[PDB]
Amino acid sequence: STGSATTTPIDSLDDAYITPVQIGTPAQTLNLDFDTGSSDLWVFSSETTASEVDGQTIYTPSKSTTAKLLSGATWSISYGDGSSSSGDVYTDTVSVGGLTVTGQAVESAKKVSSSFTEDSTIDGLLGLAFSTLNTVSPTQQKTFFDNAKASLDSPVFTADLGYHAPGTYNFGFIDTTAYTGSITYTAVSTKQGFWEWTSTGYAVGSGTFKSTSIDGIADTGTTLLYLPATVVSAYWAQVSGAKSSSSVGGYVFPCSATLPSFTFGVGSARIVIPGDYIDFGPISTGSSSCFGGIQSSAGIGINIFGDVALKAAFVVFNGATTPTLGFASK
Ligand SMILES: CC(C)c1nc(CN(C)C(=O)N[C@H](C(=O)N[C@@H](Cc2ccccc2)C[C@H](O)[C@H](Cc2ccccc2)NC(=O)OCc2cncs2)C(C)C)cs1
Repeated sequence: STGSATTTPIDSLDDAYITPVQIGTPAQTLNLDFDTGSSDLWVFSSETTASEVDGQTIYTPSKSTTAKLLSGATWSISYGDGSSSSGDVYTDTVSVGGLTVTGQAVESAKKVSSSFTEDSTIDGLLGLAFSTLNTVSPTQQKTFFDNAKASLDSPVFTADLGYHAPGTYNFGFIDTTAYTGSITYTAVSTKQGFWEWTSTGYAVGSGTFKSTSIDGIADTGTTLLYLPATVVSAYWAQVSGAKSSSSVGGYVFPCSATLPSFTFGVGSARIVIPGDYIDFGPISTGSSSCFGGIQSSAGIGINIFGDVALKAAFVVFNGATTPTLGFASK
Protein backbone atom coordinates (compact mmCIF):
# COMPACT_ATOMS: atom_id res chain seq x y z
CA SER A 1 0.00 0.00 0.00
CA THR A 2 0.82 3.69 -0.33
CA GLY A 3 -0.67 7.03 0.64
CA SER A 4 -0.22 10.57 -0.73
CA ALA A 5 -1.58 13.76 0.89
CA THR A 6 -1.12 17.44 0.20
CA THR A 7 0.19 19.60 3.03
CA THR A 8 -0.72 23.29 3.10
CA PRO A 9 0.96 26.23 4.85
CA ILE A 10 -1.26 27.67 7.59
CA ASP A 11 -0.29 31.30 6.89
CA SER A 12 1.67 33.53 4.55
CA LEU A 13 4.97 32.86 6.36
CA ASP A 14 4.87 29.06 6.13
CA ASP A 15 4.77 28.93 9.97
CA ALA A 16 3.49 25.35 9.83
CA TYR A 17 1.81 22.94 7.43
CA ILE A 18 -1.50 21.13 7.85
CA THR A 19 -2.55 17.87 6.26
CA PRO A 20 -6.10 16.47 6.21
CA VAL A 21 -6.51 13.21 8.17
CA GLN A 22 -9.63 11.01 8.23
CA ILE A 23 -10.49 9.62 11.67
CA GLY A 24 -13.34 7.29 12.50
CA THR A 25 -16.43 5.94 10.82
CA PRO A 26 -18.04 7.92 9.19
CA ALA A 27 -14.86 9.86 8.61
CA GLN A 28 -14.14 12.98 10.65
CA THR A 29 -11.54 15.05 8.77
CA LEU A 30 -9.15 17.02 10.94
CA ASN A 31 -6.21 19.10 9.76
CA LEU A 32 -3.15 17.85 11.58
CA ASP A 33 0.41 19.12 11.82
CA PHE A 34 2.64 16.24 10.75
CA ASP A 35 5.62 16.32 13.08
CA THR A 36 8.77 14.22 12.51
CA GLY A 37 10.00 15.65 15.88
CA SER A 38 7.37 14.00 18.12
CA SER A 39 5.47 10.73 18.33
CA ASP A 40 1.92 11.41 19.57
CA LEU A 41 -1.16 11.62 17.34
CA TRP A 42 -3.40 13.89 19.38
CA VAL A 43 -6.49 15.87 18.46
CA PHE A 44 -8.82 18.53 19.65
CA SER A 45 -11.93 16.62 20.68
CA SER A 46 -15.36 16.69 22.25
CA GLU A 47 -13.49 16.11 25.53
CA THR A 48 -11.35 19.25 25.25
CA THR A 49 -12.08 21.86 27.95
CA ALA A 50 -14.49 24.19 26.19
CA SER A 51 -12.62 27.38 27.03
CA GLU A 52 -9.53 25.93 25.37
CA VAL A 53 -11.17 25.41 21.99
CA ASP A 54 -11.31 28.39 19.63
CA GLY A 55 -12.20 27.50 16.06
CA GLN A 56 -10.56 24.09 15.72
CA THR A 57 -12.35 21.13 14.26
CA ILE A 58 -12.89 18.44 16.91
CA TYR A 59 -12.92 14.70 16.95
CA THR A 60 -16.04 13.23 18.60
CA PRO A 61 -15.36 9.57 19.40
CA SER A 62 -19.00 8.92 20.33
CA LYS A 63 -19.97 9.62 16.70
CA SER A 64 -17.52 7.01 15.40
CA THR A 65 -18.75 3.44 15.13
CA THR A 66 -15.12 2.17 15.06
CA ALA A 67 -13.87 4.19 18.07
CA LYS A 68 -12.98 2.20 21.21
CA LEU A 69 -11.77 3.66 24.49
CA LEU A 70 -8.25 2.44 25.23
CA SER A 71 -9.14 1.72 28.82
CA GLY A 72 -6.95 3.31 31.45
CA ALA A 73 -4.59 4.93 28.96
CA THR A 74 -3.58 8.57 29.38
CA TRP A 75 -1.09 10.84 27.70
CA SER A 76 0.74 14.06 28.48
CA ILE A 77 3.26 15.93 26.36
CA SER A 78 5.41 18.99 26.82
CA TYR A 79 7.09 20.57 23.80
CA GLY A 80 10.31 22.50 23.31
CA ASP A 81 8.46 25.87 23.12
CA GLY A 82 6.79 25.22 26.49
CA SER A 83 3.43 24.27 25.00
CA SER A 84 1.61 21.15 26.17
CA SER A 85 -1.48 18.97 25.94
CA SER A 86 -2.89 15.90 27.70
CA GLY A 87 -5.86 13.59 27.76
CA ASP A 88 -7.17 10.07 27.26
CA VAL A 89 -6.98 7.65 24.34
CA TYR A 90 -9.21 5.93 21.79
CA THR A 91 -8.30 3.49 19.07
CA ASP A 92 -9.91 4.21 15.73
CA THR A 93 -9.47 3.97 11.97
CA VAL A 94 -7.11 6.67 10.62
CA SER A 95 -6.47 7.35 6.92
CA VAL A 96 -3.95 9.68 5.33
CA GLY A 97 -4.05 10.21 1.57
CA GLY A 98 -5.78 6.87 0.95
CA LEU A 99 -3.58 4.83 3.35
CA THR A 100 -5.61 3.31 6.22
CA VAL A 101 -4.49 2.13 9.66
CA THR A 102 -7.02 0.30 11.80
CA GLY A 103 -6.54 0.35 15.57
CA GLN A 104 -4.51 3.58 15.59
CA ALA A 105 -4.15 5.28 18.98
CA VAL A 106 -5.91 8.65 18.73
CA GLU A 107 -5.00 10.76 21.75
CA SER A 108 -8.00 12.88 22.67
CA ALA A 109 -7.07 16.19 24.38
CA LYS A 110 -8.81 17.10 27.58
CA LYS A 111 -6.41 20.04 28.05
CA VAL A 112 -4.30 22.10 25.64
CA SER A 113 -2.04 25.06 26.38
CA SER A 114 -2.69 28.57 25.12
CA SER A 115 -0.54 28.38 22.02
CA PHE A 116 -2.69 25.50 20.68
CA THR A 117 -5.94 27.24 21.56
CA GLU A 118 -4.80 30.40 19.82
CA ASP A 119 -4.12 28.62 16.57
CA SER A 120 -7.46 27.84 15.02
CA THR A 121 -5.89 26.22 11.95
CA ILE A 122 -4.19 23.27 13.68
CA ASP A 123 -6.62 20.58 14.86
CA GLY A 124 -3.87 18.41 16.38
CA LEU A 125 -0.55 16.68 15.75
CA LEU A 126 0.40 13.52 13.90
CA GLY A 127 3.80 12.39 15.21
CA LEU A 128 6.31 10.78 12.88
CA ALA A 129 9.36 10.42 15.14
CA PHE A 130 10.14 7.00 16.64
CA SER A 131 7.46 5.32 18.73
CA THR A 132 9.87 5.15 21.70
CA LEU A 133 8.96 8.82 22.31
CA ASN A 134 5.19 8.24 22.47
CA THR A 135 3.80 9.42 25.78
CA VAL A 136 0.82 7.07 26.29
CA SER A 137 0.84 5.35 29.68
CA PRO A 138 0.84 2.67 30.87
CA THR A 139 1.03 1.03 27.41
CA GLN A 140 3.07 3.05 24.92
CA GLN A 141 1.52 3.34 21.47
CA LYS A 142 2.82 3.26 17.94
CA THR A 143 2.84 6.12 15.50
CA PHE A 144 0.75 6.08 12.33
CA PHE A 145 3.88 5.32 10.26
CA ASP A 146 5.03 2.44 12.54
CA ASN A 147 1.55 0.93 12.37
CA ALA A 148 1.40 1.28 8.58
CA LYS A 149 5.00 0.30 7.81
CA ALA A 150 4.69 -3.43 7.30
CA SER A 151 1.81 -2.87 4.82
CA LEU A 152 3.62 -0.22 2.79
CA ASP A 153 5.25 -1.03 -0.54
CA SER A 154 8.51 0.38 0.95
CA PRO A 155 9.03 1.27 4.64
CA VAL A 156 9.44 5.00 3.94
CA PHE A 157 7.70 8.33 3.97
CA THR A 158 8.76 11.56 2.28
CA ALA A 159 8.31 15.23 3.10
CA ASP A 160 8.20 17.74 0.24
CA LEU A 161 7.28 21.03 1.83
CA GLY A 162 6.51 24.04 -0.33
CA TYR A 163 7.78 27.59 -0.15
CA HIS A 164 4.67 29.82 -0.03
CA ALA A 165 2.85 26.86 -1.57
CA PRO A 166 1.43 23.43 -0.78
CA GLY A 167 3.59 20.37 -0.72
CA THR A 168 3.24 16.64 -0.25
CA TYR A 169 3.61 13.85 2.27
CA ASN A 170 3.97 10.41 0.61
CA PHE A 171 3.91 7.07 2.41
CA GLY A 172 5.38 3.85 0.99
CA PHE A 173 7.03 5.17 -2.16
CA ILE A 174 9.59 7.65 -3.49
CA ASP A 175 8.23 9.93 -6.23
CA THR A 176 11.23 10.17 -8.56
CA THR A 177 9.54 13.11 -10.38
CA ALA A 178 9.52 15.26 -7.26
CA TYR A 179 13.27 16.04 -7.05
CA THR A 180 16.27 16.82 -9.26
CA GLY A 181 19.55 14.98 -9.29
CA SER A 182 20.05 12.13 -6.85
CA ILE A 183 19.07 11.47 -3.24
CA THR A 184 21.95 11.51 -0.78
CA TYR A 185 21.33 9.25 2.25
CA THR A 186 22.93 9.83 5.63
CA ALA A 187 23.01 7.87 8.86
CA VAL A 188 20.46 8.33 11.63
CA SER A 189 20.76 7.81 15.36
CA THR A 190 17.52 6.71 16.97
CA LYS A 191 18.94 6.71 20.50
CA GLN A 192 16.96 9.83 21.48
CA GLY A 193 13.85 8.83 19.47
CA PHE A 194 14.35 11.42 16.73
CA TRP A 195 15.44 11.48 13.11
CA GLU A 196 18.86 12.58 14.35
CA TRP A 197 21.65 12.98 11.77
CA THR A 198 24.91 14.86 11.19
CA SER A 199 25.29 17.57 8.61
CA THR A 200 28.76 17.87 7.10
CA GLY A 201 29.02 21.66 7.14
CA TYR A 202 27.63 24.97 5.88
CA ALA A 203 28.16 27.96 3.70
CA VAL A 204 26.78 31.49 3.85
CA GLY A 205 25.80 33.01 0.53
CA SER A 206 28.54 32.59 -2.04
CA GLY A 207 31.14 32.04 0.67
CA THR A 208 33.34 29.04 1.07
CA PHE A 209 31.97 25.85 2.54
CA LYS A 210 33.03 25.10 6.09
CA SER A 211 33.45 21.42 6.77
CA THR A 212 32.20 20.75 10.29
CA SER A 213 29.91 18.12 11.82
CA ILE A 214 26.55 19.48 12.99
CA ASP A 215 24.28 16.96 14.73
CA GLY A 216 20.59 17.76 14.66
CA ILE A 217 17.06 16.53 14.09
CA ALA A 218 14.97 16.61 10.92
CA ASP A 219 11.84 18.25 12.39
CA THR A 220 8.78 19.18 10.30
CA GLY A 221 6.98 20.44 13.44
CA THR A 222 9.38 23.38 13.97
CA THR A 223 9.33 26.38 11.70
CA LEU A 224 12.90 27.63 11.84
CA LEU A 225 16.47 26.39 11.48
CA TYR A 226 18.17 26.30 14.93
CA LEU A 227 21.96 25.88 14.80
CA PRO A 228 25.01 26.50 17.01
CA ALA A 229 25.61 30.13 17.90
CA THR A 230 28.90 30.19 15.93
CA VAL A 231 27.10 29.21 12.68
CA VAL A 232 24.24 31.58 13.26
CA SER A 233 26.53 34.52 13.99
CA ALA A 234 28.49 33.83 10.79
CA TYR A 235 25.20 33.94 8.81
CA TRP A 236 23.79 37.16 10.26
CA ALA A 237 27.16 38.96 10.12
CA GLN A 238 26.59 39.05 6.34
CA VAL A 239 23.38 41.07 6.72
CA SER A 240 23.86 44.82 7.35
CA GLY A 241 22.14 45.86 10.53
CA ALA A 242 21.26 42.39 11.76
CA LYS A 243 21.57 41.76 15.45
CA SER A 244 20.49 39.44 18.23
CA SER A 245 17.75 41.13 20.23
CA SER A 246 17.26 39.82 23.77
CA SER A 247 13.97 41.61 23.88
CA VAL A 248 12.49 39.91 20.78
CA GLY A 249 14.15 36.58 21.44
CA GLY A 250 16.64 36.17 18.62
CA TYR A 251 18.14 37.61 15.49
CA VAL A 252 16.30 40.41 13.73
CA PHE A 253 17.30 42.28 10.60
CA PRO A 254 16.18 45.35 8.69
CA CYS A 255 13.14 44.59 6.56
CA SER A 256 14.94 46.49 3.76
CA ALA A 257 17.64 43.81 3.54
CA THR A 258 18.11 41.19 0.84
CA LEU A 259 19.19 38.01 2.63
CA PRO A 260 21.97 35.66 1.54
CA SER A 261 21.34 31.97 0.99
CA PHE A 262 22.45 29.33 3.51
CA THR A 263 23.90 25.98 2.38
CA PHE A 264 24.02 22.86 4.52
CA GLY A 265 25.91 19.65 3.76
CA VAL A 266 24.50 16.17 3.46
CA GLY A 267 27.48 13.90 2.98
CA SER A 268 29.30 15.36 -0.06
CA ALA A 269 26.05 16.91 -1.34
CA ARG A 270 24.73 20.37 -0.62
CA ILE A 271 21.23 21.79 -0.01
CA VAL A 272 20.79 25.49 -0.70
CA ILE A 273 18.20 27.45 1.29
CA PRO A 274 17.45 30.63 -0.70
CA GLY A 275 17.68 33.93 1.21
CA ASP A 276 13.97 34.59 0.85
CA TYR A 277 13.17 31.45 2.85
CA ILE A 278 14.93 33.00 5.86
CA ASP A 279 12.66 36.09 6.06
CA PHE A 280 9.89 35.72 8.65
CA GLY A 281 8.55 39.23 8.35
CA PRO A 282 8.03 42.10 10.74
CA ILE A 283 8.44 41.32 14.43
CA SER A 284 5.17 43.16 15.02
CA THR A 285 2.69 44.48 12.55
CA GLY A 286 4.15 47.43 10.65
CA SER A 287 7.62 47.17 12.16
CA SER A 288 10.67 47.67 10.01
CA SER A 289 12.57 45.02 12.04
CA CYS A 290 12.09 41.54 10.60
CA PHE A 291 12.49 38.15 12.31
CA GLY A 292 15.22 35.84 11.10
CA GLY A 293 14.62 32.26 10.06
CA ILE A 294 18.01 30.96 11.26
CA GLN A 295 18.34 31.17 15.05
CA SER A 296 20.61 29.85 17.75
CA SER A 297 19.89 26.48 19.28
CA ALA A 298 21.82 27.39 22.42
CA GLY A 299 19.70 26.47 25.37
CA ILE A 300 17.39 24.20 23.40
CA GLY A 301 19.96 21.45 23.83
CA ILE A 302 19.62 20.16 20.28
CA ASN A 303 20.06 21.58 16.81
CA ILE A 304 16.85 21.53 14.74
CA PHE A 305 16.57 21.27 10.97
CA GLY A 306 13.03 22.69 10.88
CA ASP A 307 10.85 23.71 7.96
CA VAL A 308 13.18 26.48 6.75
CA ALA A 309 15.76 23.83 5.96
CA LEU A 310 13.52 20.92 5.01
CA LYS A 311 11.42 22.88 2.53
CA ALA A 312 14.54 23.45 0.44
CA ALA A 313 14.78 19.68 -0.12
CA PHE A 314 12.92 16.51 -0.95
CA VAL A 315 13.40 14.51 2.26
CA VAL A 316 13.18 10.75 2.62
CA PHE A 317 12.51 9.29 6.08
CA ASN A 318 13.67 5.70 5.59
CA GLY A 319 12.21 3.42 8.24
CA ALA A 320 14.09 0.30 7.14
CA THR A 321 15.58 -1.97 9.77
CA THR A 322 18.46 0.52 10.05
CA PRO A 323 16.76 3.88 9.48
CA THR A 324 18.41 6.58 7.35
CA LEU A 325 17.52 10.03 6.00
CA GLY A 326 17.77 11.14 2.37
CA PHE A 327 17.98 14.60 0.93
CA ALA A 328 17.63 15.75 -2.68
CA SER A 329 17.44 19.19 -4.25
CA LYS A 330 14.20 20.04 -6.06
C1 LIG B 1 2.07 31.04 13.85
C2 LIG B 1 2.02 30.01 14.96
C3 LIG B 1 0.70 29.22 14.97
C4 LIG B 1 3.20 29.07 14.92
N1 LIG B 1 4.40 29.27 15.39
C5 LIG B 1 5.22 28.17 15.18
C6 LIG B 1 6.63 28.15 15.66
N2 LIG B 1 6.81 27.39 16.90
C7 LIG B 1 6.05 27.81 18.07
C8 LIG B 1 7.77 26.37 16.91
O1 LIG B 1 8.48 26.11 15.94
N3 LIG B 1 7.96 25.76 18.13
C9 LIG B 1 9.00 24.71 18.22
C10 LIG B 1 8.35 23.56 19.03
O2 LIG B 1 8.30 23.51 20.25
N4 LIG B 1 7.77 22.61 18.24
C11 LIG B 1 7.09 21.48 18.90
C12 LIG B 1 5.62 21.78 19.24
C13 LIG B 1 4.74 22.38 18.16
C14 LIG B 1 3.86 21.55 17.45
C15 LIG B 1 3.02 22.05 16.46
C16 LIG B 1 3.05 23.40 16.17
C17 LIG B 1 3.93 24.26 16.84
C18 LIG B 1 4.76 23.73 17.83
C19 LIG B 1 7.25 20.27 17.95
C20 LIG B 1 8.70 19.91 17.62
O3 LIG B 1 8.77 18.81 16.72
C21 LIG B 1 9.57 19.63 18.87
C22 LIG B 1 11.09 19.55 18.52
C23 LIG B 1 11.97 19.43 19.74
C24 LIG B 1 12.45 18.19 20.16
C25 LIG B 1 13.26 18.10 21.31
C26 LIG B 1 13.60 19.25 22.02
C27 LIG B 1 13.13 20.50 21.60
C28 LIG B 1 12.31 20.60 20.45
N5 LIG B 1 9.14 18.35 19.51
C29 LIG B 1 9.05 18.31 20.88
O4 LIG B 1 9.12 19.24 21.67
O5 LIG B 1 8.88 17.03 21.28
C30 LIG B 1 9.17 16.87 22.70
C31 LIG B 1 8.69 15.58 23.23
C32 LIG B 1 8.22 15.31 24.51
N6 LIG B 1 7.83 13.99 24.73
C33 LIG B 1 7.99 13.26 23.64
S1 LIG B 1 8.62 14.15 22.32
C34 LIG B 1 10.24 25.19 19.02
C35 LIG B 1 11.27 24.07 19.10
C36 LIG B 1 10.85 26.42 18.30
C37 LIG B 1 4.61 27.14 14.50
S2 LIG B 1 3.00 27.56 14.15
